[PDB]
Amino acid sequence: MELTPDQQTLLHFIMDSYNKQRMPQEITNKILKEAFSAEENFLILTEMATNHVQVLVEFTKKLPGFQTLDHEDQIALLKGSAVEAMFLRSAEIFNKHSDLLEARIRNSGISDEYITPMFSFYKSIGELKMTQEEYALLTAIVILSPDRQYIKDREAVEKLQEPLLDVLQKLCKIHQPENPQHFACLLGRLTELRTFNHHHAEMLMSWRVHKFTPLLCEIWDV
Amino acid sequence: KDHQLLRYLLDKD
Ligand SMILES: Cc1cc(OCc2c(-c3c(Cl)cncc3Cl)noc2C(C)C)ccc1-c1ccc2c(C(=O)O)cn(C)c2c1
Repeated sequence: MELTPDQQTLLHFIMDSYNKQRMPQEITNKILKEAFSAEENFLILTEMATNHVQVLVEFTKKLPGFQTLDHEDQIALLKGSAVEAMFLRSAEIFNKHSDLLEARIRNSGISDEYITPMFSFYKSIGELKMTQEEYALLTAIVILSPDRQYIKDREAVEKLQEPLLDVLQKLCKIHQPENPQHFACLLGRLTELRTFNHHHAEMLMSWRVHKFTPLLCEIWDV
Repeated sequence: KDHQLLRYLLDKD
């Protein structure tokens, strides 16, 4: 039981691209050095989200076939996946300093209504003990979701997403041959990710009192 | 003119 050369090539382009992401040291130093207050904490989260959306655009452009999609559908795919991918990555980092980051998140003027499900997701992610390939493929499968709003040619997206779900399943069979439910638990994370879209919308919608960054305002229609 | 920054990042090199 092994990946085909074609699947190995596909997986390789995904890992290479995923592996390039980074948080500038300029930003990380702020997590450690800036004042501790709901206002500052919220501003730091904002800066992090912005840097991530940038990292997310660079990753997506290297996804096999992404650049062959209609230009507007490329935009629609990014706007609809940004929150989901940002929560997936947050999960990853939290499950592998982090002490102070966690403290800032819990004290950034954000309701427990949001914080609670957030930290619970980090927990269920950790319990899965995901590999780097799993995190990368899940991130791409989340990006290449053919069912997002405003997509003109959904079938062209299906064509890119299907092969990723095929490789992810095979990896589960090859690496966890005795736990036939592994794939199923990864999908449970896909559906759990979708719940953060509504939550996030309410966090944005319902605290007008506040300026974000230009990049965030466009992706989230603020 | 919408998503100007997003388009700039997506369309750049
Ligand atoms: C860890 C975090 C939080 C974050 O918060 C951004 C936000 C959230 C929210 C929350 Cl708190 C948790 N999960 C998802 C959402 Cl979306 N909710 O509101 C906001 C902002 C807009 C106020 C944005 C970005 C990162 C982030 C991403 C990547 C890395 C990274 C690496 O790649 O090497 C290293 N570090 C320390 C990272 C931090």
